[PDB]
Amino acid sequence: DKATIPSESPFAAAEVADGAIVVDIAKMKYETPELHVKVGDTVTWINREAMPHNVHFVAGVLGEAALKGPMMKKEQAYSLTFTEAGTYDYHCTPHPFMRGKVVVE
Repeated sequence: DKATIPSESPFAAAEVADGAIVVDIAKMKYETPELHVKVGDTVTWINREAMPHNVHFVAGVLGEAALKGPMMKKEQAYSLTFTEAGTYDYHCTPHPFMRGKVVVE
């Protein structure tokens, strides 16, 4: 797999790590749709709105299986540590018009 998951469950926005690379989700959009990060970095998405959202990577992108992350309620967060360079597209499972990518370099 090309990503590690620190927490399987969503956690509170207050519990996000100090040096965290945060992508906010608000107004039915990932606020930074193209994020450039380097190998070994942890990206944390935080849902800032009441409608639940997640990140979903289809099969073969971060691993053999799809990684359909947990639904994040308002002010919940979810992290992924990227371990291999490449371009990783993702969408929100209930709202597939929400699309973004992480470019790990």
